[PDB]
Formats: sequence, C-alpha cells, structure tokens
Amino acid sequence: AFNQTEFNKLLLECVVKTQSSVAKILGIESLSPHVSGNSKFEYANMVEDIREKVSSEMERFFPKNDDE
Amino acid sequence: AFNQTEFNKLLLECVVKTQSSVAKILGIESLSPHVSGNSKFEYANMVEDIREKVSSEMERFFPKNDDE
Amino acid sequence: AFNQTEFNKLLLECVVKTQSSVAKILGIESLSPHVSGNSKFEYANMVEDIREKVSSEMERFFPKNDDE
Amino acid sequence: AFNQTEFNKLLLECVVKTQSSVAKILGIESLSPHVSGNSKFEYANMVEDIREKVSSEMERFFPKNDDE
Repeated sequence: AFNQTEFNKLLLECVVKTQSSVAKILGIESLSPHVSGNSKFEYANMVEDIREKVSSEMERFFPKNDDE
Repeated sequence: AFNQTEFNKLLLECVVKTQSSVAKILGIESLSPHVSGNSKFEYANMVEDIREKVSSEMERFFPKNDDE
Repeated sequence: AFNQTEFNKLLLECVVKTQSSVAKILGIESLSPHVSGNSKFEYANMVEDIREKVSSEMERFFPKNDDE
Repeated sequence: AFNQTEFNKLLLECVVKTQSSVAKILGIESLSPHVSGNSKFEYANMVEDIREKVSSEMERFFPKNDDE
C-alpha cells in the first residue's frame, strides 16, 4: 500500500527546503573573494540567468496561453 | 513499460540525499569569514527564514485543517 | 494535453544532475580551511550522517520487507 | 481536493531553480583556492563525471531505443 500523499509531502518538503537553502548558498558564494570582478558570478547576473531558465521551462509545461 | 516505482525510488534517494547534503553545505557556508557580521547569513536567521518558507508551502498543499 | 513523460524527463535530469553536483560541492566544502578540526563537517562523518538519513527514508517508503 | 497541477508547478520551479543555481555554485567552488591542483575537482573533470551519471540514469528510464 504505497502512500502517495506521504511521499508527496516528503518530496515537497525536500525540494522547497533545498531551494530555499540553495538560494542562500548562492548569495554567500557570490560574495566570495575569488569571484570578485568575475561578471559570470556577479549576483544580479546569476539571478537573471536563473530567472530566464526557470521561466522558459515553466512556459514549456505550464504556458500562460491554455489554447495555443 | 514505465517503472513508476523505480522512478520514485530514484527521485526520493536524490532529493533526500541532496537536502541532507545541502543542509551541511549551508552550515559550512554560514561559517565563512566573508559573511561574518552579515545578519542576512547568520545561521539562526537563515534557518528561521527557511523554516517559514517550507511551512507556508506545506500548509498550502497539506493543510493541518482537512475541512476548510 | 499535459506531457507527463516529458515532465518526468525534466524532473529526473534536474534531480540527478543536482545530486551529482551537490556531492562534489560537499567534498569541496569539507576541504575548506574554516571547518578544519570541526568534527561535524569532517567528510566521513558527513557521509555517514547522510547515508543514515537516506536509508531511513528509503526504508519508510520502499521497505526491504514487502509483507510487514 | 489535491491540486496536482499546482503541486507539479511548484515541484518544477523548485528543481529547475535549484539545478540552475547549483550549476553556478559548482563553477564558483571549482575556482576555490583550496582545490587548485586537485584533479578530482577540476571543473571539466567534474562536468564529465556529472554528464556520465545523468546520461546513465536517463538511459535507464528513457532509453533511446523504445523496443529493446
């Protein structure tokens, strides 16, 4: 008897907790002295790149237009 | 013949292992000298912020009250 | 028409890639000078703790005994 | 009334955002001075190892040959 609900609860807790934690690790890493002056790892540049990636995948699976 | 059970096993192993690993990486990063004195990255502050985020998403999908 | 197969493919690629990457980040972070001599972040200690966590969750959902 | 669609949306946003963020954290960590000259953590070596892992799991669940 596979408990899909409990599996979903664990899955969600893990992925939400991981994303919230990784967002902080990304900010801390952006402040590291060995990437100062490296445009690729400037925090605003990273956030924009991540935003574009997430938005494009979301648009593939959950398009704003439900009748393309 | 898609093996949903084996897919679920891989998914769970990955997300649980990742979350357990990320929790440790977060602790190590909190101790980094370049974020000393930065309240945003103080470990207790980060943990509270993460806790609030996880709790709010869990309450959206798995509310304590099953008859709202 | 929700493409569950393509969604599953993206989900798996992401979680497997993330776990493989996080395993390396964990190793690099274990070598950081600010956690030298901190038993909590000694690599073998971290790996054992992670292993116990993953094993216990896997045993909850996919027990070795299929007739408890 | 469990909203599978909204759950899927949150799951996808989290895993895609996490993977995009972790890919950047991996690059920053590869540049860390304490792993200079350590072949295990050379960036190209890490990327190849990750690629092999992702490819093998993808081939297990979504084989290029649909009639083995």
